[PDB]
Amino acid sequence: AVKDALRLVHLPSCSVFSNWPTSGTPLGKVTSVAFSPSGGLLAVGNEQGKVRLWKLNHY
Amino acid sequence: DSPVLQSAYDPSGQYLCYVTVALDKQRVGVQPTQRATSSGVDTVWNENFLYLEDSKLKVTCLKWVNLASSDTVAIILGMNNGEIWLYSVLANEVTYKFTTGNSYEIKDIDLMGNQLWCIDSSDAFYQFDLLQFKLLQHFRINNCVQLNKLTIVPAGDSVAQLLVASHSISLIDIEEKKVVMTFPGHVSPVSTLQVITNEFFISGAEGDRFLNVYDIHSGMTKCVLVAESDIKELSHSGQADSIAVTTEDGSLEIFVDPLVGNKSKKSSKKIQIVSKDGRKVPIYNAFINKDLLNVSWLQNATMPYFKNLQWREIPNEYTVEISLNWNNKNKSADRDLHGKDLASATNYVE
Amino acid sequence: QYKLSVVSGGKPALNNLSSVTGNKNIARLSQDQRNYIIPFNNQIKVYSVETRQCVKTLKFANNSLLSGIFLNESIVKILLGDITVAHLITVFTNNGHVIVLNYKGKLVESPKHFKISLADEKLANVFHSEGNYRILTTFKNSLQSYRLYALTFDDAKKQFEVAHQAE
Amino acid sequence: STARPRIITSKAPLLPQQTTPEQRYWRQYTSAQLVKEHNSVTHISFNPQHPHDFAVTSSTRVQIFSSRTRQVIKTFSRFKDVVYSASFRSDGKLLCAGDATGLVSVYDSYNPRTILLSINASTHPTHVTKFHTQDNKILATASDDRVTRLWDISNAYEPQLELTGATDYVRTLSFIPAAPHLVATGSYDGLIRLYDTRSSGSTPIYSLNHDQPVENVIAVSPTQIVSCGGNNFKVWDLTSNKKLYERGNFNKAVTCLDYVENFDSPMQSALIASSLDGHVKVFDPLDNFQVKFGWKFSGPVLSCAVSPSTAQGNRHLVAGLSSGLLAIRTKKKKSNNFQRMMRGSEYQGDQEHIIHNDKVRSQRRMRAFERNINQFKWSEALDNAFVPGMAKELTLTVLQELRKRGKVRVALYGRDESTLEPLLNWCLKGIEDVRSASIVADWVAVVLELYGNTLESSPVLQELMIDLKTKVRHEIHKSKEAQRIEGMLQLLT
Amino acid sequence: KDANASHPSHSAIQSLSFHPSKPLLLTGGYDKTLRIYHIDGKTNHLVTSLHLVGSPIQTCTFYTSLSNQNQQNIFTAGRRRYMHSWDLSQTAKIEKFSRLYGHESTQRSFENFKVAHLQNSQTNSVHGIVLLQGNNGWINILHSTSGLWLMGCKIEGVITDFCIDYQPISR
Amino acid sequence: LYFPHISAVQIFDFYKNEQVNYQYLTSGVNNSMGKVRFELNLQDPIITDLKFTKDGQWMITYEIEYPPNDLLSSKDLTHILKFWTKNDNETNWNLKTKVINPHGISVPITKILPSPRSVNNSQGCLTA
Amino acid sequence: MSLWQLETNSQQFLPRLNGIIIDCQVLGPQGNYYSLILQMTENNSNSDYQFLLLNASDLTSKLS
Amino acid sequence: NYDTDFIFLDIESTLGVVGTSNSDIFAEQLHKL
RNA sequence: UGCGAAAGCAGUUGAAGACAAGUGCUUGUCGUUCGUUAUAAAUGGCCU
Repeated sequence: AVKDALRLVHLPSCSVFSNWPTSGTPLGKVTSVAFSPSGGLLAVGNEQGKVRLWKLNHY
Repeated sequence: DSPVLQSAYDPSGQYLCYVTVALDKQRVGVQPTQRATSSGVDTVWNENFLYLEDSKLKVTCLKWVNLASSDTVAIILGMNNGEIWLYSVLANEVTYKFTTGNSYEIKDIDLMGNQLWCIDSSDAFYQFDLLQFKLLQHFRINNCVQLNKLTIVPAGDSVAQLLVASHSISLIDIEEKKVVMTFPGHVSPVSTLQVITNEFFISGAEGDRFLNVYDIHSGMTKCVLVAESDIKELSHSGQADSIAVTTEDGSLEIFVDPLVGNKSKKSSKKIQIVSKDGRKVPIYNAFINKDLLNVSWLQNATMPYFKNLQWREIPNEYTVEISLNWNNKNKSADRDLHGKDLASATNYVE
Repeated sequence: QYKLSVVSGGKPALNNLSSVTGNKNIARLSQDQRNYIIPFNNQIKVYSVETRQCVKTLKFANNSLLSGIFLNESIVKILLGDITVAHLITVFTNNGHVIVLNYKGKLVESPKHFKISLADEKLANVFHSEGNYRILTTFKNSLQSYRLYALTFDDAKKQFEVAHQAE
Repeated sequence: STARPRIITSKAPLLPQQTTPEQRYWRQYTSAQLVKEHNSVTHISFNPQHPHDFAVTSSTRVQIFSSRTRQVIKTFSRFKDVVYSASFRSDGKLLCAGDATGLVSVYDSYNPRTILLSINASTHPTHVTKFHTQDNKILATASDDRVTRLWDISNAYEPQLELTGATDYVRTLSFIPAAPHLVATGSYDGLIRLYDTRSSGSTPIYSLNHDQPVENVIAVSPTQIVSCGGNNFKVWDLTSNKKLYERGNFNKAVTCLDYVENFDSPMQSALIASSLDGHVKVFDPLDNFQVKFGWKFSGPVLSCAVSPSTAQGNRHLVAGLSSGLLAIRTKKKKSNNFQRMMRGSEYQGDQEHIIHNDKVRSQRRMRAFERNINQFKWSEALDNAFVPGMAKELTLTVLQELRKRGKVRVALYGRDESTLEPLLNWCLKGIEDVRSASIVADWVAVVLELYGNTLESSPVLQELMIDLKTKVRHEIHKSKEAQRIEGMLQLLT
Repeated sequence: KDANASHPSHSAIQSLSFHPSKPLLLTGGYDKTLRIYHIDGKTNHLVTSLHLVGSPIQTCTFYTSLSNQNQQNIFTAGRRRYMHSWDLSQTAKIEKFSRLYGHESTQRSFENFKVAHLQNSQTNSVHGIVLLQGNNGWINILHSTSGLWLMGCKIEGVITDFCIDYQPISR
Repeated sequence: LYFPHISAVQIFDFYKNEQVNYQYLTSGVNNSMGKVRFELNLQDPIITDLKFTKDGQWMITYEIEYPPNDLLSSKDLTHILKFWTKNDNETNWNLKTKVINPHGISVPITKILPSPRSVNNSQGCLTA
Repeated sequence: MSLWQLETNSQQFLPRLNGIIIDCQVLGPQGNYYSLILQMTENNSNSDYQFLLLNASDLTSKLS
Repeated sequence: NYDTDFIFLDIESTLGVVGTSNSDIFAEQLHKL
């Protein structure tokens, strides 16, 4: 519905992450989300047709 | 720009080993260059891959072990961890791992039979023996502040002198453990340091369109070969008979008799690949044996494709044309042009 | 000057027994399911399914053995692989000849010919689940009677032995 | 599996006088407007440029009609005596007109107030004033003085060239395309005189004898010239200087003639010819100038014109009558947030590797009778045959299809007099036609063999048979006669 | 690096899916295109594309048979009464699922679907199933390969979403 | 190789030994429905003759349509002649012209002979 | 060819086949293909058999 | 047939005609894999 | 069924055995035989 409306929730604590996403993170109207089976990559599609890729260094 | 981080033909020029990234992990795969085997069995894609289980781990050096020399085909992999992996392509498992005491990444490796020489980022030489699987000796030569490249001169059946390079090039004697000679190198770090023949080794540097041919004994620049664009790979034929250099812009240049105005020579034949629609397909590696030249390019994302051509008969400027998918109407074998089932009978219409 | 030779094929083969229903089709789909084997009255055609074309043809006339056998006898079944023992097929004919042919290649002029021993029995059908083989045969109100034998290959004698099970 | 075949409509063997592709195009000039003018509309011309308004000369005025509006938009009434021409120049900017006094007036088209040039061509009437097609500056005039002066717009005081040699009134002038030097004039002598303006002129290079007073001469092509005079029009070839074709299909004397080519009709080129008998007919130059269509009007036609090839809109056919009537026939020719949310529909995969199309094209909707047959509703399909406003051909097919399917009794079992009369009503009228006579015979035979008892107890069904017996008996007389005329027709041959 | 930087999409990315094993990413949208990218993190070049004329892509997903690993497939669906399957380069082997076997009334669109693994207990065989959303609380379950209608599930009210959970029993 | 099957032509390639087409060349109940019980007594039109011009760009077909039984018109066979055309690249023959009852009513066409190349450059035929 | 769904007694159809169905069988580990034998009873002189292998997914002739 | 040869059809539906090294070892094993 | 043209011209459609039903007798049937050229009807209609 709105831009930058993406949050990552840690489990089993259920506490939303604070450092990311920020005001400067480009997400747009998030319409698709995908986690890689391995390697900890996060792909986020948006209404503009851009698939932006992030890596979780923990994995 | 190129998904293939590193590539290397085998000495015979029939098998190419390339390293690429899958997600965040590097995978090492071997593919067959020839379209068909000697027996005539049609060549097929090899799905097997060696996956590096750690994201940090990376391959810095790739070197083939000559197929004829050893019973088992194997490829030696230098790793940023500070250890060298001996990889057997058939078993698809790392047979043995040579580890240096330190953790610095291996910059370059070279092999002559049982001899195996490597250099770390700390500029410390090491010697290994494949049959013994032992670290023989390690030493540091003064005035070798950086060492990006190592090549062992092919003298007899033993190693008596090593060619090593930085922005400048040097010759070192193993027994004396001291530099024998120095050559004025490039401004940028040296990228290729192959030895064309005796008393003649070529040298090229990153982001440079010039190749310097030096005399090992005398030390004067015999020639300077000039490419249209920057140089990435280099392959020499016979004994200085021909030299093929893969440019950065995706074109392949062939130097015909570069050892015979005289100071600076330009490439004689230029080869390109362009799809039928019009898109240009870059060339990332090549091989040239006697009169046949093998060109390698990437289709899809990382699938390598190969073609064999006889460069002698090719004109000076030659563009290979390849059918790549573009706006293909998709024809299913069980449908005609109009989408009617083939088995179905045509109806009667007045 | 002139000479006469067959060129084209003929009608697809069928299990021409009135009693059998649901077993009329003899054509088989390979284990990898990449090509379909169809016996004709005079040949055996291997069609690649993904491309819808006849990749291979096995003509009885070309072979000496198949020319002698089929040129009356007809194939009663085709079994993928070879029972005696990757692209072998075992053909069972009504009289009892068992012929081991190969597709995807060049036909061998000496196939592993065999002969099941039948006493006034016309082989009607054969089938298997896992290494075990049973053969149904016809013996003689205008109604045909049937017998069910168990078929095994003995390596020592290299022969097919049939043991009576049902009637 | 195969898609179900569509029911094929019955088509009987072709009868004489079928509709031709040429006829179907010319019937589309349907909308007819009849305007009344003060006197005979002597000349009609079309502007060569968009919007292609056409000017009509009548009495002492010239009127320009808007193509789209089909109504007068400009009027040139400065002329004191009768007018005799309104031809535009090739650019369409100027229109010239002749007068009985002999003065030639050049006005700016669409600006009647301004007069650009006034030429006193002769003291006699100036019937023809036509701009040269290739060259814009030179204007041609032919008068009852029998000299066809070639004027120049810049120099209006003396004619550039003064062609002569005509022994009678010259009322026809034509410029040959691709031959700017050549000029063609036809007089009531019956001679068509061709002149070369490059040379000294004043003497025709050669004359073509038409043998009747020539009413209008038109150059259809660079080498072919068609001239209409007397009761026929003849087409001449200049390279051979002989008439290739001649058509005298007209009754009265042909008066006007116009040629249009490279227009969107099935016929590449057309030749319309007025008759003075009320007929204006179309001829095909590609087929030896054979008649392909014709119209009839109240009275004699003096002028005919058709919209130029590049009309760019609704085409027009205009006929001019001596009574003052003008007949015109015309062939007429969400939110941004939502769009950004749904923005992929326009894409056609121009940049993609593989384009895959499986959508089956939409078939036309099937009619009720076809759906019933497809669903094996034999009795209902019969009912749909006899419904109000059902085409006669479409009624024959469902009857033929049911017979072909072998369902004639199957459709007729569960019926009584209430639902049998619609079939008998059609049979009463269908027996007359040759195409449906055979099908009626079969269907009527079955209902009799299947409803004999019901017929006895139903008086309304009986009466349908009495009149039907009368009609079939009448067909017997018609068929018997056709055998007799056939019999005697064999005697002649 | 952005995945779509190499070959941009002309509409919104309606669905994303990583290949279970291979390093591929699949994109889909109302531009009616299925674009596959080789995600490496530095280049992300385009492996291939497939334009489906008049077939908006509301959702797409990879599928790998749990028994026969060699079997790879891509299922895509939109606001249409049919669904597409792409077996896995001269041509593309595309099949269309458009038959519901008597249950067309419950299903007027394939746009919302998911693919799962069903084990046929009485033979111990495993095969894929395609789950669809019906008009009135209806969930229609099809065979992934043959396309047969296997079973249907009904709930009261308007069905909004569903998901699949696996519970192991034994070896 | 063209085989005139009943109411259809089977186009078969003997060099490859595979069928190339099966086309319906007549009207009738041929694939509209599956005949059952008494409908199975119906006889579809029979293609008695099928011939090609010497050029090969025109196909000539002769057909006999059998009326359904137990009607007034149950004994009057209909004889039809048809001329079809196709370009070489195409695979389906397109009917160009249709003659109903050639030679008169209920009179068969026993023989068909396409013309030689000399006359009308092979665009003629005789029916006997 | 009629596929009777025995759970609900429903049925699906594949009509206008080239001939009457002598024989029918499901051919595949997952029923991928259907094998049919067609007769073409129009030709009384000879029995004309045709073997049809259909793709169960969309019921299109995989091999005729 | 418009050539010299003649084709004939049998009732059996048969149309006859009357007319006038380490590398090699590694190559094999890799294909097997 | 034979011949012929499509119209038509000639000529056939028998015997035994078994079974079921009804009451040794009667009828009807035949995934039974020999010989001669030799009404139907289980509510049951075609996808997307």
